[PDB]
Amino acid sequence: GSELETAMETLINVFHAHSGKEGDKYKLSKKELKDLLQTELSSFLDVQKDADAVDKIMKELDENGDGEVDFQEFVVLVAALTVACNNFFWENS
Amino acid sequence: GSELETAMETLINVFHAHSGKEGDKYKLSKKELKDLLQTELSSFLDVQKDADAVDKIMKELDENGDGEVDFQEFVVLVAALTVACNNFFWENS
Amino acid sequence: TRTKIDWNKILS
Amino acid sequence: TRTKIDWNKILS
Ligand SMILES: [Ca+2]
Ligand SMILES: [Ca+2]
Ligand SMILES: [Ca+2]
Ligand SMILES: [Ca+2]
Repeated sequence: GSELETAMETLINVFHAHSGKEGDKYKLSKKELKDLLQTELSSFLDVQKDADAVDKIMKELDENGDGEVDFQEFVVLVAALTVACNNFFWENS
Repeated sequence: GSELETAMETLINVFHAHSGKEGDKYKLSKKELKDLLQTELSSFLDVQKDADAVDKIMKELDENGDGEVDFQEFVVLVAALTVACNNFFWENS
Repeated sequence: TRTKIDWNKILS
Repeated sequence: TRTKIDWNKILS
């Protein structure tokens, strides 16, 4: 796989792991999103250090207001925080 | 790196390769976006098979109307097409 | 159109 | 008291 292709297949399979066992086969749930993001980005992303922080994200992703998160919602989330990291990385150069 | 972390650092470094040589140090250009996406996703994403297709994407990313693409624009793009792949993958099961 | 892919257009 | 990490809120 190419560097970019490498990253595409990764988000798609890891999401399948939590989403197809502790929840709906093709849909995520309030507890599945928290587990997927925290397990590998526990110390990074703001989740466990701020249980409230996970809630702010669901609101932003609860666009349908379904109380669940679709792969179209989750992928939008990881994509938007990493970009914020590059901008705040140049603040201290 | 964790599966998810693996993918975060990948988009950030590959983007630096094209963006910091053939264009602005921290900003992408109409020709740099086409080169970055096509080189590794030439046969996948619709770019070279449809030069017009690259133009439709820039319009969607030219939100600032700057004629360039920021890492906040590019990351949004790769994130939104892959999700479309998972939905169209279940159409034929 | 088969000779070409308009999937990205799916985004637009 | 203060929040050591509230960056994810940056998105919200
Ligand atoms: Ca589920
Ligand atoms: Ca939701
Ligand atoms: Ca550039
Ligand atoms: Ca733009």
